[PDB]
Amino acid sequence: SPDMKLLAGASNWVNQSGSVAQFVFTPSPTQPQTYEVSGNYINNAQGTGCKGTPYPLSGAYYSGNQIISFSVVWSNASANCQSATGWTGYFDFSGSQAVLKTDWNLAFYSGSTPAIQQGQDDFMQS
Amino acid sequence: SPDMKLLAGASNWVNQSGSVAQFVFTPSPTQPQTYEVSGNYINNAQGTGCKGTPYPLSGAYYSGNQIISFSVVWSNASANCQSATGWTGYFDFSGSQAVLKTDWNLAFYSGSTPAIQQGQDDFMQSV
Amino acid sequence: ATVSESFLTE
Amino acid sequence: VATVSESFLTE
Repeated sequence: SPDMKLLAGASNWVNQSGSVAQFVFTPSPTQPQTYEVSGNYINNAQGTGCKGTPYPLSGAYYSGNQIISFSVVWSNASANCQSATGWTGYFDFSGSQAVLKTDWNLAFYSGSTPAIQQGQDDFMQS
Repeated sequence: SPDMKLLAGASNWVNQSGSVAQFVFTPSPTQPQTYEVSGNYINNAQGTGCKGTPYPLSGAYYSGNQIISFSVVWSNASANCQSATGWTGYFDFSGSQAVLKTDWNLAFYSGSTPAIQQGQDDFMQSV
Repeated sequence: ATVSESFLTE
Repeated sequence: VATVSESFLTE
């Protein structure tokens, strides 16, 4: 099935701007039907910083109905955007093309002012 | 300094629903000024499932300006609500009591219909 | 574990 | 070493 082979940790999930999430799953030590999520995210969102290099991602995945939540802190060897994003959503394997539908929040500073911006990303399996 | 006490310990934070997050921070082996978030969350929100027992949390924290993003999958030994929540936000240590301000998304199913519900939690430090 | 339809509805 | 940007939205 499609919800299997997601679990292989072999695939790319590409959003509407060409940003890429590469997920890796490991069984949760304590939670039934749950996986720890690792992997990398390559940003391509228009007008944003920290594009084009891998950032580690972390979170958790519920295999019972294929729901996921994962986050990235925008700090690596290439660029630091002093920010973090969290995506939460679900895999839809019903169509011939699998889609991960997410809502996200981006926390960041503008001067000394903190803010949290909202958006939506849909990722298609390549 | 408030930023370093957070890194050194297990701190507890109560939100406006009476729910409690406990955070532990471990330095990332690859990301500078970045920490793996572990800990647990106890849901005490009225009208909800999966209340009154700890769920593990996971995510990441940026020490440079104290921004966090963390998640819970609602499956443990006690109850399974077949869902997950992600919080993202920032710590404010400027007042006499520290506050964590977040926006959250809850992904879940109603019958065969998926949905993602949005909200906001403000957590006050337990000291 | 007691299974709820979701976090909102039992 | 990494380049530093004010935010993910603004250099």
